Amino acid sequence: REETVRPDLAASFNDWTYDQLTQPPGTAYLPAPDPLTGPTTIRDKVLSAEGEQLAGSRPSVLHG
Amino acid sequence: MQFTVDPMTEPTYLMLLFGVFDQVVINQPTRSGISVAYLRLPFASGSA
Repeated sequence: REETVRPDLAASFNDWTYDQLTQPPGTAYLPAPDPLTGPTTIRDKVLSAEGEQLAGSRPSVLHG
Repeated sequence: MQFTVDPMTEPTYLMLLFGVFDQVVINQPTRSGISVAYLRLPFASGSA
């Protein structure tokens, strides 16, 4: 079992940097989309300015 | 407009009514997704 000790962890013993550690999983960086391009952002500024008062909304992708 | 009513002896109001429409649409597209849109016309109450 000590034949497979991966010998550059023992070189930097107690001095491990980021590429030698198991990281928690997660995707890369996608930029956040424009909140002007939301499905009900501009139409709430248009349907209300026509004279309506609005109340109510559709649940999200997570259903909350 | 202006009125000329008979003078009483104690102050009164003038319950003036304007004939408008007063409409409601309401849709449930999803379970627990209720939503309305009120629109009364001409005296709308929703400006910017």
